[PDB]
Amino acid sequence: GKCGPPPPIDNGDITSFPLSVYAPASSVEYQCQNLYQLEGNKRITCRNGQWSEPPKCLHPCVISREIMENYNIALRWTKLYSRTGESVEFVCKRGYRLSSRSHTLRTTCWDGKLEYPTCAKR
Amino acid sequence: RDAERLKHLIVTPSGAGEQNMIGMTPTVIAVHYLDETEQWEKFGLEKRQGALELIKKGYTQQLAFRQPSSAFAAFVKRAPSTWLTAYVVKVFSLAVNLIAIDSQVLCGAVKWLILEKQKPDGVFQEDAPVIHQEMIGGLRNNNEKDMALTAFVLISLQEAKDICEEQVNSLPGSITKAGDFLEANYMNLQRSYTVAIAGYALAQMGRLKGPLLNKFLTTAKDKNRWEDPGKQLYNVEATSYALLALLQLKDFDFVPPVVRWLNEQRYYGGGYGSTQATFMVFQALAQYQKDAP
Ligand SMILES: CC(=O)N[C@H]1[C@H](O[C@@H]2[C@H](O[C@]3(C(=O)O)C[C@H](O)[C@@H](NC(C)=O)[C@H]([C@H](O)[C@H](O)CO)O3)[C@@H](O)[C@H](O[C@H]3[C@H](O)[C@@H](O)[C@H](O)O[C@@H]3CO)O[C@@H]2CO)O[C@H](CO)[C@H](O)[C@@H]1O[C@@H]1O[C@H](CO)[C@H](O)[C@H](O)[C@H]1O
Repeated sequence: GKCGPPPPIDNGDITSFPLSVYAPASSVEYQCQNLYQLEGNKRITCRNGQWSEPPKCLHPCVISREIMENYNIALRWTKLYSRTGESVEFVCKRGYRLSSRSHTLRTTCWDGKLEYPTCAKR
Repeated sequence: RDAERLKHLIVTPSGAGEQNMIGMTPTVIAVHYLDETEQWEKFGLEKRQGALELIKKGYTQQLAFRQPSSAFAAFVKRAPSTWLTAYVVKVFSLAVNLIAIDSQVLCGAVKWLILEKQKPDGVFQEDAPVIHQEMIGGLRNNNEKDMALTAFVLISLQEAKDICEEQVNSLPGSITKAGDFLEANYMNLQRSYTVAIAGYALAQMGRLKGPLLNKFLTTAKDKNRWEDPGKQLYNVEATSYALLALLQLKDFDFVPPVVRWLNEQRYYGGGYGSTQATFMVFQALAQYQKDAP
């Protein structure tokens, strides 16, 4: 009932060195790179000559000063990258107000997607 | 460059996690260079055995400063240095064909670098600078630091690739991502040092081309050196990286004046703050010798 090598994952690796072959009931653990959020079980186990589902590494988000300027917003406080699940709080630049269709000023990074709010001239 | 002018590079390493590498450096690269340029018979083939022993001693002493993470610092209780760990990887990689290097040490250090110290845009970051800033050559007090340190670490990763690729499968993606970052910002670089080091890093991946390749070449002074105002040792280092880039490109037309300039420096390594100059000039000239017709 042996397994072969554990699968690769993007932006991460296992915490041990990989082997050609693994005994049944063996397990290995994954770790994501810095600021990438591990989704799923970190541990996978060898059952019936098959590994359990490996995890994913959810992307963080880049915060763009260019987009902020384009959308007439700024950071409320003062961090160029945001974890999945972590939030960023913006404010309208002075003389501008939230657009009618605009996302909220407080916005959350999910797996590489960040929705910026947009403010328009008063 | 004649073995007798370089005999002083054979030395007993001592001191803690940084100084030990300061000492290991000249011996490692001296042996590498003398091997390639086959100078041992003249100089004294007896002496190679003693040199290899000094290199093994360096390696072994360095292992006392390997932390449980696989990273390195001057002391086991000091936070690990990104730069120092990458330097150890560079040195141990070039020494794998001189002495026995435990692949778990080497590839462990590589994996730490990838999993802990790379940022999402590919940048490598230092959170615990080395104490002996003189050992880091032209990276010292460089304002283009993200690019310079990202290149340095990336070169180390590339030099470890053959050895660690299989045991560390995050390596190729990490290498690619750092390359992205370097490629995206190379055109804005101002300092020759950075241009040279990042240039070699991109050339190793075959991503120094088009305008970047042209910026790299045109940044040279008189088609034979890369140099900035300041410590001359930084320019020797820079130019050594440039030569290595040229060898990666196989641009053997451009090479001969650069080698000449480096040769005309009559730089024989070893003094204060000479760790990077010494490693890089002899690495570069050794490679030139190996590759030249
Ligand atoms: C650090 C903190 O207090 N975090 C709590 C947070 O407070 C908000 C601001 O923090 C964040 C944020 O969540 O928006 C933390 C993020 O990691 C930062 N993102 C990045 C990419 O770096 C952002 C970002 O810096 C800003 O959004 C930029 O505009 O900030 C925090 O800085 C802010 O602090 C103010 C303070 O409110 C004010 O009184 C004082 O005068 O100035 C400070 C800044 O100088 O406060 C923000 C709240 O409006 O709020 C969240 C939920 O809204 C949590 O309370 C969070 O604490 C975490 O909560 C978790 C549970 O949900 C968990 O328990 C963690 O342990 C908590 O830290």
